[PDB]
Amino acid sequence: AIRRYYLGAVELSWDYRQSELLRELHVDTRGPSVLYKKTVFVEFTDQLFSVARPRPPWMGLLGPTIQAEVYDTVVVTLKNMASHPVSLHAVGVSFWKSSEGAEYEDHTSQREKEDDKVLPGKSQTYVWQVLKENGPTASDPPCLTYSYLSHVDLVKDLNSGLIGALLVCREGSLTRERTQNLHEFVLLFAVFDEGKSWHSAAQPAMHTVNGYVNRSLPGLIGCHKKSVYWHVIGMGTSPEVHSIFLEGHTFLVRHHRQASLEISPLTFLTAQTFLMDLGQFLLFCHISSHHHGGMEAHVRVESCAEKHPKTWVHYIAAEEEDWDYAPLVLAPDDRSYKSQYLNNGPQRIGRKYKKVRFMAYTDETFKTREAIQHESGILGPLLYGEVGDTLLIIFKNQASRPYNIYPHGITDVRPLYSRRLPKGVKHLKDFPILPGEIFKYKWTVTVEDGPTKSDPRCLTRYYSSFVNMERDLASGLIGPLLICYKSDKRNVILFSVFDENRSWYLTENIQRFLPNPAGVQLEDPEFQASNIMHSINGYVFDSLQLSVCLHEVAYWYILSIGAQTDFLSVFFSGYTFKHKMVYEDTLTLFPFSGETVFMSMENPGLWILGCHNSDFRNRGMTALLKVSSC
Amino acid sequence: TFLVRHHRQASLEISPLTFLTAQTFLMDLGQFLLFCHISSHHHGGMEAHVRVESCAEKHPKTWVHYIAAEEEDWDYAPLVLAPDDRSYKSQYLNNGPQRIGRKYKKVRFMAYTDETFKTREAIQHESGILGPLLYGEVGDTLLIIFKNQASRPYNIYPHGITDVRPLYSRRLPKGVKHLKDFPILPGEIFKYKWTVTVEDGPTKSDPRCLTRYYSSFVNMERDLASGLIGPLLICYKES
Ligand SMILES: *[C@@H]1O[C@H](CO)[C@@H](O[C@@H]2O[C@H](CO)[C@@H](O[C@@H]3O[C@H](CO[C@H]4O[C@H](CO)[C@@H](O)[C@H](O)[C@@H]4O)[C@@H](O)[C@H](O[C@H]4O[C@H](CO)[C@@H](O)[C@H](O)[C@@H]4O)[C@@H]3O)[C@H](O)[C@H]2NC(C)=O)[C@H](O)[C@H]1NC(C)=O
Ligand SMILES: *[C@@H]1O[C@H](CO)[C@@H](O[C@@H]2O[C@H](CO)[C@@H](O[C@@H]3O[C@H](CO[C@H]4O[C@H](CO)[C@@H](O)[C@H](O)[C@@H]4O)[C@@H](O)[C@H](O[C@H]4O[C@H](CO)[C@@H](O)[C@H](O)[C@@H]4O)[C@@H]3O)[C@H](O)[C@H]2NC(C)=O)[C@H](O)[C@H]1NC(C)=O
Ligand SMILES: [Ca+2]
Ligand SMILES: [Zn+2]
Ligand SMILES: [Zn+2]
Repeated sequence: AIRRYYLGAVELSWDYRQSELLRELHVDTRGPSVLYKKTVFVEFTDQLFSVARPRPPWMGLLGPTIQAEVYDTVVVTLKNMASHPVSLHAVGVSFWKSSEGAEYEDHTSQREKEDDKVLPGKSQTYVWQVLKENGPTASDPPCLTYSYLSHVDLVKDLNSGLIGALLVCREGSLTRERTQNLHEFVLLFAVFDEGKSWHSAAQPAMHTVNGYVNRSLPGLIGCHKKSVYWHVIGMGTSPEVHSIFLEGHTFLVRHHRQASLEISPLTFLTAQTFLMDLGQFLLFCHISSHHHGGMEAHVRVESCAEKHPKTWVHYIAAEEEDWDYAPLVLAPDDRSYKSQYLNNGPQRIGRKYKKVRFMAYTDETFKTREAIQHESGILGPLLYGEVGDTLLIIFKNQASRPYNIYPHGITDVRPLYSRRLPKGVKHLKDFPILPGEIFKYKWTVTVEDGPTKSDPRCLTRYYSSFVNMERDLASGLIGPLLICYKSDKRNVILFSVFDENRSWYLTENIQRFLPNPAGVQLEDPEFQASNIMHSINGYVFDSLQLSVCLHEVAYWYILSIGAQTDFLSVFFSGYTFKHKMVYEDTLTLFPFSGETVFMSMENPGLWILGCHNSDFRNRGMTALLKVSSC
Repeated sequence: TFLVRHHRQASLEISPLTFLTAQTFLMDLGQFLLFCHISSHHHGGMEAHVRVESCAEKHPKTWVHYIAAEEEDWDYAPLVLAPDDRSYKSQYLNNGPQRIGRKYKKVRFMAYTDETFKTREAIQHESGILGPLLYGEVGDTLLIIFKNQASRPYNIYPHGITDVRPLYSRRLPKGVKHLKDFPILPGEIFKYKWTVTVEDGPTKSDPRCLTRYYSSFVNMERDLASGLIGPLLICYKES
């Protein structure tokens, strides 16, 4: 029907960590530091605006979360009690330009510019219509995730805290079904720039979930063997992206099995997550800045009241190896780029570096390697398993440091004979394997691990070493893993900036490749530039070269995994490929996320496999792909 | 499981002034019923909860069995050994005014050869009534393709193995707290993955194999009484 909401821009002091500075956002009737001045949306219950409704602890600075279903009119009343002017712009629903809330040259009456910018002390009704075409489209979820926000100075209004959730829903908002069994929650992945808010206009970038930083944020509880539905809003006033993982868990956005959850300002998702594991799981942003960290927040699950598989055996070894990214085929020059990065210089390792990597072997002897195929370059062996199959990973460490082999995207991994982790260890992916030793891993592919009838027949995933995620990956430990449903040359591409300055072996390479190992400046910022190899599979600059038969109708499992922090927009110079049931011609990949694009080779030149993000291209990140007939 | 003296024990056998030090090890978060299991539900105050909680700081075979719950006429005494009778024998095994006697119709577990359940694997005299011998060393997996074929909804679940999920999925079909009490219907088939882990197996100090059993659990009492029972060994690696 009709829906009345009373909001009110309230100024508050906020430290991003203590849910107790929320109580000040209540209302009348009648250390340790940091603390910033902010302003938020608070509900009220009267039009007198003397009755607050309490801020739920888990919402943080989020606004009161207005809901209406289709055909409902929404009446909302701002009251600007903040130092500054505010507004109330809705995304997702109909207005009339006086219940809009942004000012521009719209050739409208001066009272149709009261919505546009309300003033301190003042107040303003708004009227939003949920039209018949405002709603779910059937193939969407029962509710759509949107947002109101103050809209007089978008940079300041967002960074000050004026945002809240807004859910247009089908008919049957009120239907009721699973009383807090199926939990909905609002997750506002947002970067509040406390330096670019109405306050002090040298300050800091807060990377928050609902306004909390470091694993604060009470209240994210979920009933055990049931689903939880996240309503997702990204937010910021600069670009920035976030990869949002949940430990032990995959999401379900559209009707796809998302494992990454890829977000940017004003991304609006409804993701579903089935919970089948008691305990605590970390919801966090995987971008290697930890400046993009701080977006961490615990998620407790608790228990509330009321054609026959194959087993794949693998003998993988972490073993060290001279490796060069320009495999003595790249003719150099003397100017720069491919000469600073490659080309053994006086203060430059050049192009040959000591790496460690996963390698296949035929039996437990580890005394004969296996096939190779040089297309899949630095990569470890290719690991496959349809839903229902087990993977037996007999892993020997033949290198110096302790290393590891853990799957990303398999959930049910444990040692082969017992479910009991060893020694003092709390989780296998922390449990290091000392040089010389074997460990036997069992990777069990369940159904919630893989394709959903609506996404590919093979989800592209990686494995790697986790005793030191970042540096082990740098050092060369990475491998493709496919997780299919129920046949090809195979085709795996991995865009990997290999930050050799993190490589455990940089110390060895420094000695074994500079002529001045004695006198080396480890912080010459182009010396370290000389060691970021912007690599496709193994090789920088067109050293990689794919040969596919003309007409060979392919299948490309691509991944962006490496020192990267920016999303890689990625192309095949000549072709289009079939992605998520449509064709595209750019495939965007956030860090640590792989996609499967199905391609048919038919026009027949020699093209260029490359990113799109120019300043990566000019530092190597380029393959070749020649097609011709046969 | 309980570890006592140095043996994996499933129950604690106790009685007036019995004294033990048993230790157990907690891999699954949750709440589990500690309880005395004697058929006489009076024995049924001995029931306490234990909550477990996070705190602070050669190659293993896969065995495949096609098993059917299915009804048959069961004979308790198919061997002509009657005469001896100034001693009870008559009462339990004669027909007339109000004795079924000795041929009761029961339902058993019965091993078949494939998903078709149209042909039976090898029976064997001596184990009569009890379902097929289900072996499994530490590390192995048992695929229990189960098909019903009876006149009540039954089920098959092993006491002995911790890790018994459905095959393929790890999540249970309906508002099902537990695969143990979830029933199987018309002649539906369910496919289970029993995985024998170390903490199910013997302990150096006890035998190569240790003796367990499976049964329908939709109603433990009357199902087992109808005859849904069969043996499960759990053993160690390297007539
Ligand atoms: C959630 O957790 C993360 C990660 O731990 C925190 O991120 C840290 O951010 C702080 C800065 O905000 C850093 O750690 C601390 O930095 C302070 C110094 O850095 C700033 O300090 C002055 C303050 O005037 C600024 O002008 C200057 O430009 C710097 O930016 C210190 O106050 C801290 O104390 C240390 O300083 C000296 C050591 O010589 C001693 O007095 C102390 O012994 C102590 O060591 C500390 O260094 C750092 O950037 C981040 N930490 C890490 C590990 O990366 C978030 O702040 C946190 N969220 C909270 C707290 O809400
Ligand atoms: C823990 O467990 C359960 C709860 O889950 C409870 O068990 C039953 O509790 C009910 C009461 O809530 C009992 O029912 C009544 O018991 C009365 C006491 O007699 C008992 O004591 C003798 C002692 O030898 C037993 O042999 C006997 O069988 C009884 O168990 C009876 O007087 C009641 O009889 C009914 O029928 C007669 C016959 O016509 C009527 O005249 C009566 O008016 C009445 O209607 C009734 O049976 C039940 O017996 C309990 N079960 C058992 C197995 O004991 C526990 O109470 C609970 N709490 C504890 C143990 O503290
Ligand atoms: Ca307007
Ligand atoms: Zn981030
Ligand atoms: Zn008892």
